[PDB]
Amino acid sequence: RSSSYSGEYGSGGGKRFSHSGNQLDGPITALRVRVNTYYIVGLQVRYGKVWSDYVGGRNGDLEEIFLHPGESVIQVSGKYKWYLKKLVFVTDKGRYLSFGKDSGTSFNAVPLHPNTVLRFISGRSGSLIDAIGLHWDV
Ligand SMILES: C[C@@H](O[C@H]1O[C@H](CO)[C@@H](O)[C@H](O)[C@@H]1O)[C@H](N)C(=O)O
Ligand SMILES: [Cl-]
Ligand SMILES: [Cl-]
Repeated sequence: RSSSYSGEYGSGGGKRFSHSGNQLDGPITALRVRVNTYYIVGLQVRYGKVWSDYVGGRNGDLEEIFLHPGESVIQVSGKYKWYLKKLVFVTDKGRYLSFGKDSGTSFNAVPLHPNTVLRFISGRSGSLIDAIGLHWDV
């Protein structure tokens, strides 16, 4: 078994979402995070050349970061209360892609199995991001 799951980080509000089928389009190539004053509003992840369907609300500013070719996320940390507040994506190229506000319950996600990276994300959303889950695989 190479696959592993980190989470669920957050509360049980909003509605379930999963990017489980999105991993077929390719590896994670870019990240979109909408963030307001306190919370993380929305999430959107680019798998290969295809962007996922947007999950979350509209009340916030969009932040977009493209990843280098062959660069994959190897650690995910962040903070939350009832809703997700912070996200930091650590890549194998030694980059720390930080989004959101530095306040709340901390978490630090690492892959359980050898040589595995972040392949897709899941969680709960509504008008904000209620919870996030990290899925690791080869
Ligand atoms: C307060 C908020 O409610 C929506 O968004 C939250 C956070 O994403 C969810 O927990 C709720 O289930 C709901 O979808 C809106 N401002 C609202 O009043 O609808
Ligand atoms: Cl699960
Ligand atoms: Cl697209």
